[PDB]
Amino acid sequence: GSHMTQQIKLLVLNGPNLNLLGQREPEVYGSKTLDDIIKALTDEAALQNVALSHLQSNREYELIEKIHDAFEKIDFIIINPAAFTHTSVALRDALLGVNIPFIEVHLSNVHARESFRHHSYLSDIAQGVICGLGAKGYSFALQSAIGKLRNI
Amino acid sequence: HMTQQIKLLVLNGPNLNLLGQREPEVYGSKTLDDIIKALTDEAALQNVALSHLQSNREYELIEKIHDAFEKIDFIIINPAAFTHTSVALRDALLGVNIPFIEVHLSNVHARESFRHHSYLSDIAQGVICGLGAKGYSFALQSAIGKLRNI
Amino acid sequence: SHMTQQIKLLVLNGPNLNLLGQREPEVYGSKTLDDIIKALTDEAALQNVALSHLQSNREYELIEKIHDAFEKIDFIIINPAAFTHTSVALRDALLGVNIPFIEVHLSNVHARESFRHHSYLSDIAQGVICGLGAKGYSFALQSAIGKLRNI
Amino acid sequence: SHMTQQIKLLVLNGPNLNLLGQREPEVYGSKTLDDIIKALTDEAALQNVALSHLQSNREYELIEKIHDAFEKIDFIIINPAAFTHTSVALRDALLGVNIPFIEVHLSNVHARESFRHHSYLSDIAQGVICGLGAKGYSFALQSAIGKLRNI
Amino acid sequence: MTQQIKLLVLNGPNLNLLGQREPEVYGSKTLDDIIKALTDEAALQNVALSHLQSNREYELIEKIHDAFEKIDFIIINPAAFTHTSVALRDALLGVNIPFIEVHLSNVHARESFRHHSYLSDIAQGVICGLGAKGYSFALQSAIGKLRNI
Amino acid sequence: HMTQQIKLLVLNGPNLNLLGQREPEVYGSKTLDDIIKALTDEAALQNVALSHLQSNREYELIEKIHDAFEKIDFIIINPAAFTHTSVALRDALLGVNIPFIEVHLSNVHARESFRHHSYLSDIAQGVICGLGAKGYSFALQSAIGKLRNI
Amino acid sequence: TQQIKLLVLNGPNLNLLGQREPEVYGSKTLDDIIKALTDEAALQNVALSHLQSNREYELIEKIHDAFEKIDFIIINPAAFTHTSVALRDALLGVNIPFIEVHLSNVHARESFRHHSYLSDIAQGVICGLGAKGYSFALQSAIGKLRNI
Amino acid sequence: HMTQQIKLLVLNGPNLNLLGQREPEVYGSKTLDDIIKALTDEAALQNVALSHLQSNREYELIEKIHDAFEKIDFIIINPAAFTHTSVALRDALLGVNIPFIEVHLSNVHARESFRHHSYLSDIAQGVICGLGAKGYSFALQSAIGKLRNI
Amino acid sequence: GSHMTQQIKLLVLNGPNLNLLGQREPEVYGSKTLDDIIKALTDEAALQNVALSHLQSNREYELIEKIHDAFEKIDFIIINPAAFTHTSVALRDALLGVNIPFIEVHLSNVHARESFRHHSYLSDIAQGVICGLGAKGYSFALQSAIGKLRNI
Amino acid sequence: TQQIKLLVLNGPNLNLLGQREPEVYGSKTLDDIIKALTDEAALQNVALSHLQSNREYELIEKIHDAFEKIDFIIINPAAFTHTSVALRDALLGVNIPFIEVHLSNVHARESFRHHSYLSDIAQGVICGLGAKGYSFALQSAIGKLRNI
Amino acid sequence: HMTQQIKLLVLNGPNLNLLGQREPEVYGSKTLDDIIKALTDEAALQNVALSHLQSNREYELIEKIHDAFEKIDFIIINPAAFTHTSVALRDALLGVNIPFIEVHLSNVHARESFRHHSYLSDIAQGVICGLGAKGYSFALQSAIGKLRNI
Amino acid sequence: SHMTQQIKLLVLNGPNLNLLGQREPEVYGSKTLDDIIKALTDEAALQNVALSHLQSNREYELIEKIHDAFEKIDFIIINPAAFTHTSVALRDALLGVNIPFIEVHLSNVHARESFRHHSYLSDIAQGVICGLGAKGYSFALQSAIGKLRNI
Repeated sequence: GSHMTQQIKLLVLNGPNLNLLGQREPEVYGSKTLDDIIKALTDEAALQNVALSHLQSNREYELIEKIHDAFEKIDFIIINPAAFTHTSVALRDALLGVNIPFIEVHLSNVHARESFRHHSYLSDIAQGVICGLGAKGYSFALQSAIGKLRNI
Repeated sequence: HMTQQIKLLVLNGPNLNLLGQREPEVYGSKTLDDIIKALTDEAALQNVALSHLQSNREYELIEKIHDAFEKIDFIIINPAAFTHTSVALRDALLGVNIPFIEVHLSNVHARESFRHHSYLSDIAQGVICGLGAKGYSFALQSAIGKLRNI
Repeated sequence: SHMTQQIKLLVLNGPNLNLLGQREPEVYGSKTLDDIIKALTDEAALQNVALSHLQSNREYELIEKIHDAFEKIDFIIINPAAFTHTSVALRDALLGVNIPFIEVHLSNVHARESFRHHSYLSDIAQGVICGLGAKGYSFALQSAIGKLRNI
Repeated sequence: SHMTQQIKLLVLNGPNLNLLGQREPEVYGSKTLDDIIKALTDEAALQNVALSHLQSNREYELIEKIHDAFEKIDFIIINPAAFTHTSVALRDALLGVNIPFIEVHLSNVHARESFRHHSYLSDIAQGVICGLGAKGYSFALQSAIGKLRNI
Repeated sequence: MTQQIKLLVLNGPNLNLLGQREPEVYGSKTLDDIIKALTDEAALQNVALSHLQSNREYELIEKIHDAFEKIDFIIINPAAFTHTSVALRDALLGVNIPFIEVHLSNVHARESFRHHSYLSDIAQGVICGLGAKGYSFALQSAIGKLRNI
Repeated sequence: HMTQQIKLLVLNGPNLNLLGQREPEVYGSKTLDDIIKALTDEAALQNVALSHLQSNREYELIEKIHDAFEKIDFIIINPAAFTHTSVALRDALLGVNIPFIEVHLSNVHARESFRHHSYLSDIAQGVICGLGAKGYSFALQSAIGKLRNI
Repeated sequence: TQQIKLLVLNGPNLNLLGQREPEVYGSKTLDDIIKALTDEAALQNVALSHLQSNREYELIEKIHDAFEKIDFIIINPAAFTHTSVALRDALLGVNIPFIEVHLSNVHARESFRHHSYLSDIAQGVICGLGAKGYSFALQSAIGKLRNI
Repeated sequence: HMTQQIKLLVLNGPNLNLLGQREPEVYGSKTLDDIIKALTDEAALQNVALSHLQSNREYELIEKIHDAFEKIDFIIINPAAFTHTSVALRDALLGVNIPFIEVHLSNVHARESFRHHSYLSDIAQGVICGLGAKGYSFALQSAIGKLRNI
Repeated sequence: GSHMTQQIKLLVLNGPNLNLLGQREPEVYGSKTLDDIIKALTDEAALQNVALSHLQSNREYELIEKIHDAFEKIDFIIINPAAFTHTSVALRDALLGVNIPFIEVHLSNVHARESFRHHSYLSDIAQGVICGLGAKGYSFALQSAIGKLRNI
Repeated sequence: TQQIKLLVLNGPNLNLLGQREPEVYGSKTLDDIIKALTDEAALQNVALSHLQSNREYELIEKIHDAFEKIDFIIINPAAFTHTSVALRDALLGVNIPFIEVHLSNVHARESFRHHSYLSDIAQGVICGLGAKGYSFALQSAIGKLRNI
Repeated sequence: HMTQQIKLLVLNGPNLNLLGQREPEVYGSKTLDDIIKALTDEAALQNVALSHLQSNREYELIEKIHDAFEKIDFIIINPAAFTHTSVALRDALLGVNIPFIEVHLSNVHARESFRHHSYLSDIAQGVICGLGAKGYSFALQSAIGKLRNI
Repeated sequence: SHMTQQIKLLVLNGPNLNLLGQREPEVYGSKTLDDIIKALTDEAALQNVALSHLQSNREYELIEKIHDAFEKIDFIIINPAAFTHTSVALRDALLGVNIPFIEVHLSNVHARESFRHHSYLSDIAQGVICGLGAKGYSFALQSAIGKLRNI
């Protein structure tokens, strides 16, 4: 490593049911696992002097407690809250409480689904939102975080 | 390999011609011409021929979409204010059956409640907002992956 | 018993209707808007109706054509397409020139998304036809003739 | 001779339409429902359409006539009058027999009270005609012929 | 001397049950008792009162059609059809006879769906919650509206 | 054979003092004073002592209801515009627990949609609207029957 | 052991069950369902009566006639579920406990079908379980009346 | 006569552990353990192996549904309060593609308006409410008929 | 020190119908009058060098005019607007116009009653709101005012 | 005179009190508030127990465990005020009276914060009065239980 | 003067007596008395006799409107908070049938959503908001033009 | 005491306002928009205001004229007519050039259909005038002068 940049510490958070990625009818719904996505993203981040940490959980409390633990340690969050996007005021208040900028990512286009999925407790306080672009959305959020923090 | 050339059209709606003009020290210095020149160069390196129209005239955007029929493989559109108001743009994109991604420089969800409604988001392949000029580059990268299966 | 007075009728078509007959003709149909308007103009001519037509993707062209109709045109048939749901300016142009009109849609607007159930013209139209394809323009013409000649 | 296949068409009229032509004929109009249906039956006969008709104030009579149309009728023209806004039972009868239909209203429902802007039939109709008076039934007949003969 | 008024009273579904269930708790007066007393009150003022109660929407619609050019005024308690029947509204609009809407119970004190009437905006007026006497008040109102008294 | 005397209070809200004043040939000639004089005489024949207040002052109506506690048997109220706006009048009538009938001269359901809401109708014994001045007489007759069980 | 009298009421269009494209939409008729249900009821000393009608008034008048004769009602009001306050008021007026049954899942259909004028006053509601829903309602009624 | 064994999972949401505890003489005496013991015995007589989880922890219900994938034939679920709030449970049941019936002991339509909405009812095979504990037995009988075509 | 000892002037405002407290069916609804509550509260305030003034009125104008008269004289307001909570924009604009901090108090739990009572034209601009704790709510508002003004 | 057992429950994110920009947003931690409140309660023969959690299940299970042990609950559900029907049903299920407390004025924030699944079944609600709100709820509970 | 004299009534609602009092260096120094003195002088130059009432008492505004009947040609009203709440004021102005203009110092559309509703705007000849004290002068000029056909 | 700095003010008029003075002049009035703007330009000139004007039925011409006003125009008076209710693009043009504006309507928008009660400009306007006819432009001019010169 010969990095001239200040290191960024970035946390990726994944919400409920995303552990199932790649393991129902892979020929129909797609083959990539969450582990595959995060391994590729961690490698992409490391080339740009970004240290990437990750948690996926079906437990709302684990996501809230990981956000609390990020206070004064993490520079940026990428979050795919999955179903909790629509329901969790507690996650909104955790992110407001630690004051870390974040990007919201969804694999699927939330606006093309049921009307209840059009509402997010996070989108109005996110720096931005990516939906419908599949796993590449995490890479775009990483690229955006680097640009937003380094002013590039 | 050698890849098949992709023809991609970028459409920008009203007021985006003002980019880089107002309080440049506060709101930013990049013009739309700067963004599109850089995006055109990025596309050319990946065998994508990128065409562009920005207009304050809804009819110019509709007619450009009509002209894309059987010629263009993918659209990137930032409809700006027309996102919230133009059923005619929705029906133009449905009429020519070209896949598209919707891009906004600013986070539409962080602004007035009327900006939370889009006539395009439910038929878009995807939507990017709040990531500034880089959002066009992300949409380009997404389109290439969607068309080449990469 | 007497020869009829000529009716001057204007047909206005809104955005995207220029695409009729182009996309997947084997699936969605082969008739172009030019084919529809040629047939309609011939039907009108046999009943002493002089039929004029404009299709445009430019809202201003439709507004200006309505302004130009003042004291010249007896009746309007309008398919505003997407502008049905969005254009107060077209409503106000039609109110401003005081010409009776019928609203026509090729497709059934009530069978589509909920935003298409609202029209800024339907409450001030003499009536509305939807879902009957190109024949809807012929029905509007027949209605206009009956409304003006009391037949 | 007729070289066409005969079409069997049923016209259904809902409540209060029996009053047509009765109240202040000099003000509101003189044509009765019987006059409208006699003229429509003659028009249909010229195009090898056999037209049957029921008007009723009884929701059950309309439902049972729809049930009886199964595998006998090719097309329905219905003016449900007030039942347009209230009858899920009529919607489910028409869904149950799977015969295509056109909805007709004499008056422009969009120009009246807001409760009249909702129909339990318009989203499943082939199309809807409103505000064109008695001629709306003729237009629906012409549409049915075109839809069934692909003309 | 007065000119005779012809008045029709229409009663909607379920009002035939009045006086039947737990009479010691919910009340003992039948609809037949109410209409006999109202007919006698009408007769004293040279009003010929006719009546139909039905559970059949079509019987009410057809009775309204039959009233055209025969009946001067209608008193109607549409019961549940108040909230649901556009057909009854259109029957009364179609024959153009003035009417008063009557409810025995206070419709505003019950479920929210009962707050909406398809008749109240075109009625001459509305009485609710005053029990059987509401029909007598509607009769007195009709006589005043027609005789200017 | 004497009845027990009933004490009944009639309350009239704002603007009802204008009755009979504007275009009498078009809108009608009877004043509120005419209506209340006739109603007081009707009540007196049935051993009802009828008291009356009309006011444009919400506080005068509220204070008159407070003063009715343990003195008045029944209230007839036409709150006029306050029907739609005054929770304070609802809470005064709930506070003194005297039964009341709500009366309107005009049909409130035939006017603007905001007039369809009453802060009193759900707690009234009943409601009369659209029957003109006779509505107060009907409310009086109902009160007498409700109190005397006739 | 003490006989129960139970009335099953079926609303409009349910006479079409089993008629249209039987290979696609199913073969069982309403008559088949009611014959089987009547036999199931008879084994438990329940006398089961039935009316299906497209006529709202026939359903209302059958409920009126049930007063002081019928112990329990099973009702599938079909389209009238969403529209008939008169049926609600008939069932409130005769004070007989009832269960609401739908063959299809009303919550999986158009949003107007999510509203019932009966569900809040029913003892309970069954939907989406096909013809077996009437048998479950019968078993529930027997348990509710015999305290079993 | 031979049947293939069915594996059925019953899921119970929050607060249902309280059943039978408060004022048994007033609210009823049966515990959730009593209901599940009886239901497990009923299932065993029809060659159904019935497994059960009740939890106040949303994650335990989600993880149990994930674990059911390719192992369980049918789910009976009473999500209790989570019926009205949990999109995550809806998405778990969509993700594992096992047919399910929704059961409530009480009539949800007779209670507050917020209880009228379910995140599960539109994707359930069917819904039973208001029939008390017997609703689980009806859901079991329905599941057997739906899987064995009887 | 001295800042802890300076006299506070506090105004209590009570809206319509609160003059009825203690009058109707005292065995059922309770016996305490508004005069009883205000006498006890005035004595509680006097022990902490708080001069407590009171107006109850059924007249909206009297409450508005009392608020106007409070300008530059009164340090804090405790208000129970009763029915006016739900209806009076004029009271909101009087309190905004004189810029005196206030607490909103209700004896009964407004959230347990009709849905129209769930809206207040004052709650969003109040320092805070107390409901459902009966007459003690006025004492809590007094204690809060003293803490807010004396920084204790 | 008879000892009262009172439980204080605090919902998610309240562990952050006093941490972020203490010079701007305030310095008092939840531990400071609860230590002072426990001492206040002890002077009046109230045994005060406390749980703060980010875990909805821990709050629900603590309410279940309060049945027939606890006389009164003071709860600040924080974000769960607006979302948790499960907490409402736990408190209804154990039938212990409670007061709802918020440090901040919920009515001064976003419109979604104006709705509480607890306020209509609480004995009362305090908001916007900072840490003193817990002390007022304690004073109210003592008065309500001792008839003082 | 060659013109017919116009009699105009200016009505000001609650809290407008506070104009000029709080933080004059920040919010402005002009009192309502200053505004009305200047407006009265402007009116007198055009043969307009101006009467004025400001009140925090709804009844005083209602009674002043009643007293205007057949005496006043035009009303200018700033109802302040009563714009949003008073049906009684609407019904007073309908009852006396004098044309009026509604004036607000501040832009009501830029404030809370409850201020976007007026019980007077739909029956006013016109509305002025956000132009400060000059709005009363514009309403006076409009009234003169509307009555004199100039 | 000091001579005033010249103000540059732009007046923008939306669709259909070109019809002013044309339809039923005996009923709706005889004044044309050209008459109104000539009088307003003269009024402005006496107070050292240079007044420029555009009326258009073309939304793009209004947007482009707003863009051209950047760093040249001190204040805008706009009557967007039907575009008041529909054009987010005009809102974003005015926000993008940061010029203060007043919204004017000849008619009382609050006395018409309920859709006219919503404006995409009123919340960001310095103020709004409606229902005062052509004099509303003069009042907006007087307000702009006071707002810019602190008079």
